[PDB]
Amino acid sequence: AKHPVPKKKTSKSKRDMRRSHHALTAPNLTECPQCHGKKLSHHICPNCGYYDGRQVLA
Amino acid sequence: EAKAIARYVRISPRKVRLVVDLIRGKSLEEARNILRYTNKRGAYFVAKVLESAAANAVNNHDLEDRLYVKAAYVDEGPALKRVLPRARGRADIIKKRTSHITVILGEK
Amino acid sequence: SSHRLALYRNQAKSLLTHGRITTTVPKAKELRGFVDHLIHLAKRGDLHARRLVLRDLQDVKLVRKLFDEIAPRYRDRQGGYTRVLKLAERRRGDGAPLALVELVE
Amino acid sequence: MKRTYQPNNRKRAKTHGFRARMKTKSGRNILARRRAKGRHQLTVSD
RNA sequence: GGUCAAGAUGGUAAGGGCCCACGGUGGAUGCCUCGGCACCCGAGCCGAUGAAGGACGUGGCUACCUGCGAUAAGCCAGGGG
RNA sequence: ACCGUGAGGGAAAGGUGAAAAGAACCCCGGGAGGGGAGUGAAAUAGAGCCUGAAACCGUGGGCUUACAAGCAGUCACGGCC
RNA sequence: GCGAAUGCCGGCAUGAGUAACGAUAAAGAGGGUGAGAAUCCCUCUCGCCGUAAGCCCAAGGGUUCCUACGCAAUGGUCGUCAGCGUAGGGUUAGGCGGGACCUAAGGUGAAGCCGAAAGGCGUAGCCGAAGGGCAGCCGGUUAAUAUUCCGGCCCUUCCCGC
RNA sequence: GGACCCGGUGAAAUUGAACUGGCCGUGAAGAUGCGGCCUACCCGUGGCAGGACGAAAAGACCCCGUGGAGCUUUACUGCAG
RNA sequence: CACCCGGUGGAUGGGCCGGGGGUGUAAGCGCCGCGAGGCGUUGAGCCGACCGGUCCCAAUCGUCCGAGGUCUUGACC
Repeated sequence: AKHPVPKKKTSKSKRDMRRSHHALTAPNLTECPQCHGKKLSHHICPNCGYYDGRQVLA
Repeated sequence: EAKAIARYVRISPRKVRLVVDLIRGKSLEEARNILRYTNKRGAYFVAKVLESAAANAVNNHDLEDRLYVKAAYVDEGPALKRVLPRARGRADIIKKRTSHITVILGEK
Repeated sequence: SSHRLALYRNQAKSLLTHGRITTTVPKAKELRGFVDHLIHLAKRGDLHARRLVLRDLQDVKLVRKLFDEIAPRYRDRQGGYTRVLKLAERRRGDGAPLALVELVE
Repeated sequence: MKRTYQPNNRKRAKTHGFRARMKTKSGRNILARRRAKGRHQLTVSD
C-alpha cells in the first residue's frame, strides 16, 4: 500500500544537504571539584565521591 | 605521528562518523575525555582506536602529549546483507554497513 | 495510575531500607516528595500516622522501623528529609541519566 | 490454520515408499528415471 | 585631530556544486588451469556364481571424499617395478 | 545447498607465492583487529591474500557559494589558483 | 562494438538515520559475577495466569536434553544469557507400548476371469489399527533417564523332571 | 497506545536527471523547465492535503488480431451409444 | 527548538507550614439493643495542582565564546 513514494531520484547533493542540518556537540563537561580531572558538569564520579559529601566509592 | 584503525567493525559507519567529526583534529588527552564522557556508542570503540594509536606512536612511532589528531576518518565496506520478512512473499534484507576506522595521532 | 503508585510503593519501600537508591532523574525526583511526605508521617507518629504509612508500604518491620527508627533522626526539621542527587552516568542501550537519592543526613 | 503440510509418517510414508513407486509401472518409470538421469536419493528415502 | 551626512567595495559557509590527491566498498577485466564442448578412430554388453544403483559401515584419534566391507585404506597367487 | 507433499526445479563459488619461508617476539585491546620486528625481488603479494576498473561511501586541498533558475549548458568578459 | 528491451546476472544508492520491535498480562529496588551488564545469577517489593500462560498420553521434530568451556554470526538493541559454538556425557523393561496373535473397509493376491501391449478384476490365504486380545504396583535413586536403575510387594508363558 | 525528544537496531515499491514558486498566455489543445511579468535570501524538524496528470497494475469498460477458452439450439461435420 | 522567570548575596522546584477547596465526622475509647447497628467524642478525618510565609531538600563549584572600531567625499568643532 504505497500511496506516496518519492518521485525523482533524491539528489545526493540535496540528500546529504538534508542530512546537513545534523551535527554533534561535545559534552559540556567542566573540571573536578577536588577530584581533579574532567567530570559531567554537576557530578561526582569514578574520580570523585565528593561534591561536599563522600557519597560514592573508588 | 602515527595512526590507529580497524575494519570488520560492526557499526553504523554514519553514526561512527559523528563520533570523530567531534574529538576530531584536537588535543589528545583532550578529546580523550570527549569520548570518555560523550554519549552515543561508537565512542567506546572510537576511544579504543585512540589508545593503540597514542600507543603505537610513543612506543614505535614516537614526544607524548604534544600529540593529537591531525586527521580522522571512517569508511564503510563490507556490508552484512541481512534478510528480513519476505515482503510476506519476497525477501527484504538490510545491511549493517560494516565499518572502517582510521585516525591520526601526530605530535603538536 | 495503579503503576504510578506501585512504584512509589516498592521504591518508597526499598529506599527507607537503604535510605538512598538509584533510579533515573524523575523517578527519583518523585519517590522523594512522596516517600518524603510519608516520612513527615513517621514524624506525626501514632495509631493513625502508622495506619497510613503502612497502608501503602505494607510491612511491620519497616513501617515501624522508620516511624520509630529514623523518624526521630528527623524530628526537628521541615520536610526535605531527602536529598535527591542526580548521577554522572546512564543506563546503556538506553542512555538514561539515572540518578541517586537519599534521606538527607 | 491447517496448511497442507502436516506430515504423517504412517501416511506420506505409506502413500509414498520405495515399494509403491516400484509396484507401479509409472512410478517405477520416472524413478529409474530420476535414478541415473539425476542421481540423488528418492522419496521414501525421505 | 574628533564628530555627523552620504557613497561604494570586502572578509566571514551549516552543508553544498565543479577540479585534484589518497583510501574504502565492489568485482569488471586481461592472462591462466587440474573442466567442458565438438568431430574423427578405438570399443560395445551387465544379471542371480542376486546387476546397475543405494543402506548402514573400518581408518589408533573424527563429519565429508574415497577404496573395500567384517577375513571393511584391505586377505592370496603370478608378471612389472 | 535451496524452494517443491510429489513428479520436478536446480544455483552460486576458481586464481597468494618460486616455495610458505604462512608471520615466533614486543605493543593498545575483552577479543577481532590495528603498531613495530622478520621472511622478502614487492606484501597498497598478506591469508578468500594475482590483475584487482566503474558505480558508490570517505579524508585533505584549489576554486566557488545567501536579493538566486536549470539537467543542460555553451559563446563573451573579468578575479583567484 | 551496445543507455537503451517494466531485459537477463551482479554489485550499489534511494526514501531514511524518518517506518517498525510481532499482543497495553507493567515493573522496581539491593547484592553477585564480568573487559563491559535496563536485558545474566541470587535476593526482597510488585503485576499477569489459574481452565490456563497446569502437569500428562499421543502425533510431528529428531539431539534440540544435562554438564564445562566460548560469543564471531542467528537472538529483529544489548548480552558474560541461549532451545548459538566446540567437547564430554545422558535415555536399560518376561510383565508399558509395536511385533513374535485376529480380521471389516481397503490393499495384495497361486487358481479363475476378460485387454492390442503395458493391464483390469480377484477366491482362499496373507498385509491392515489407541477396533479385538494380552501377565504388575508404589516409593527411592543422578547433570540428564525411568511402569525399565535400587529395593520392597504382585504375577505370566514355555521347558525338563517326577 | 503510537506519533515527538534519547539511546540501540535499522527495510521496503517508484524513480532518465534535476538547484522544481504564483501568474496570465501558450504548445499536442488542463506545464515548476517556453514568453512576458510579480513576488523571490540559505537550510531544515512537527504538520496539512492540493499539484507534480502522483505510486499499484503494459484497463478488466471499449474496439481491433480471418487470437483463445467454457455453456447453448432446427449452426457444419463426425464419433460414442 | 526556539520563548519567559529564577540559579543558595536564592524563594526556582519540592518539603513543611497557614490559607482556602473538596469530601461528610475517621482510626480509638466511650456510653443504649441478644445482633444488626446508633448515639458521642467529631462538621471529624483525609486531603492532587489554588493563595502566600519559612533557606528542611535540591539550583555547588565551573567553561566557552565574544568588540573593535573597511574604503571615498564633504559639513561643522
